[PDB]
Amino acid sequence: LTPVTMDVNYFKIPNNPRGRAYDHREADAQT
Amino acid sequence: PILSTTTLALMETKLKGGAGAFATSETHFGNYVVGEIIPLQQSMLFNS
Amino acid sequence: GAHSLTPLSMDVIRLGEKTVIMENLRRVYKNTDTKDPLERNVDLTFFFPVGLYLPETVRNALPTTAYLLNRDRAVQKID
Amino acid sequence: FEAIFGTFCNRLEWVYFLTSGLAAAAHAIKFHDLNKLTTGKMLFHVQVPRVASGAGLPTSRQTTIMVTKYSEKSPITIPFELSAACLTYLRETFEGTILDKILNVEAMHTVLRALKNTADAMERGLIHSFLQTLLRKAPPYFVVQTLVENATLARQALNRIQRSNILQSFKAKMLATLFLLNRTRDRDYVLKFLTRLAEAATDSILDNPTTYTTSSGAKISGVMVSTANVMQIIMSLLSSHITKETVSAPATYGNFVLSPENAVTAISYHSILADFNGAHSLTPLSMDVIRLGEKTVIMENLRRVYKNTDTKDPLERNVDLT
Amino acid sequence: LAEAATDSILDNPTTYTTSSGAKISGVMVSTANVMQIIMSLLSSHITKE
Amino acid sequence: LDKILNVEAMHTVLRALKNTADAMERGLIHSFLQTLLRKAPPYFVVQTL
Amino acid sequence: ALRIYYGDDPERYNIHFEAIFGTFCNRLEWVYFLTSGLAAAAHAIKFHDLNKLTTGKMLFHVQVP
Repeated sequence: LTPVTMDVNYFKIPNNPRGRAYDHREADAQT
Repeated sequence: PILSTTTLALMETKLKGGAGAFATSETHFGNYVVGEIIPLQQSMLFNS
Repeated sequence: GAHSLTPLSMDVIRLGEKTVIMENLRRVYKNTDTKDPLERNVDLTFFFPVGLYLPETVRNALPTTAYLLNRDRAVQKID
Repeated sequence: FEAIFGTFCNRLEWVYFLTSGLAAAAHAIKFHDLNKLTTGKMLFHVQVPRVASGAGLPTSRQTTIMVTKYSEKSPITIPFELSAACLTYLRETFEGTILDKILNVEAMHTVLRALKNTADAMERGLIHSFLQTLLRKAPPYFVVQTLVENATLARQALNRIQRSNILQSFKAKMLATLFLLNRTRDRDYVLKFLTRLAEAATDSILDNPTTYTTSSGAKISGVMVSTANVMQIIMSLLSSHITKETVSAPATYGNFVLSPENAVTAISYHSILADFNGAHSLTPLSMDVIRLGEKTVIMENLRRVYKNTDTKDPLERNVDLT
Repeated sequence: LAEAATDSILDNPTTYTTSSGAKISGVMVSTANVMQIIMSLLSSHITKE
Repeated sequence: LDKILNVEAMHTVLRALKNTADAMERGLIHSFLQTLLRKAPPYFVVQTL
Repeated sequence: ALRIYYGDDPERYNIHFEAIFGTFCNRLEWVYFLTSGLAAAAHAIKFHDLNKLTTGKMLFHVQVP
């Protein structure tokens, strides 16, 4: 299950199915 | 100058797109891209 | 002595009615810790702007980020 | 005569290890027994050249570093059956009649075919073990490429972000050439990528230049093996470089030498006690050599050794992409 | 590149000759990567005399 | 055993002599390449000349 | 070889090979300057001593057609 507001920009480039590359308090430097 | 882009959509249409697109600089309504004047990026990514 | 010759083997290119010998300096500079002077290190500088304006019913959009390329070919993000 | 038919029993395609193209990456020596072979290590005294182009910098090195390389053993076996009722016809030398002679020569053909079968399957097992040992030594291409690209900036301190940039750089290098030969069909790009394969390796320590030479003065600088499909595509794709020369493989195996330093070990050990009182011959054959950026690599197809056997070729893996 | 240079003053034509009657008119050196690319790019002109 | 240590010392001094006489030639090619690099302008410079 | 490696007297001592390995010391790839391809841009001359070589100049009388 995924949100409908997630960008298609994430799906064009090869990345994880989690969305994260457990602490999500640090931001992402790749995306 | 280098390949500068505001949104990721123009990025992944200019990088997935083809060859020789690196010298074109398209301006949208509010979005804009500029390309590198010499082919430095696609001489490195295509030749590996 | 000054007018005596010997043959050997070498690879010659023919380049517009000229014959130039190509030569690879790998076999002399291999496995030694003396850096080959034929491999320099240039220092090119780039520049890139972020957040411009374009002069002149869906409006246009003003940018605030800038996405660049990478040595590892990933999309960068400067804002 | 009731009705005649025709029956025929083929003799299989023979193959020796030295006559194969794979033996241009080997230095095989026929020893006798490995009980006296104690250790896995073997010391290699290797020089390093030093260029003296600095008046202010003397190098001041001994330049005779020794290296230690450990061996690994791998036995190769085959069960070999033989009917003893035919063996009594040979080890007892029957001289009865013409029918005794016919059963004698038939038993001779039987034991000769069995001997050729086992002595030829032994060589195919030897090429299998050599290919397995060589596959357990080669990294993927992006790994050795990221090793040689990050040679000058190697580990001086613990830096996890450096290792992360390393990870993403060989990730990009891996996603560049996952299946490169399937992807493109232009000759120049696969020639450039094959040249960047050929210049990615390093030299070996001891290699005689007089063995494995072409008809001209070009020493063979490696070997390339592949399966049937890929090598057939490469043969039909780059025929401007593929030609068929006469390479100079060794005539027989090398024979081992004994060093003259155990002589002065044995005399020094006698002094403690009470009182004292082929390798340079060659043969030609036919092989197909590519010229790849002033390098000559032998292409070799392993189909003729792995055909019709139920031993899966280790060169055809099964990746699992998601 | 090759026509950009000039001749040298004293040069014996009898030395540095090929198997045919073509005098060698210079030399080119490079590293491993560039010369390997040039060798695998222009093999219609690269031969071994 | 005196002869064996003799021929081993001969191989030692011969290997050392070959090492120094061959590194001298590599240093000579290094100095010649350096002297030739200190003479060549870039291509656009001689082209604009 | 029998008296050499195994010994003089077979009684009260023997010389027993413990375990043998192989050791090899390579000789490096030799290179001379004249045999290199770079020497086609040189006019190298073996002199003896450069004490009598005074000046850095050398006059070249050259014609022009």
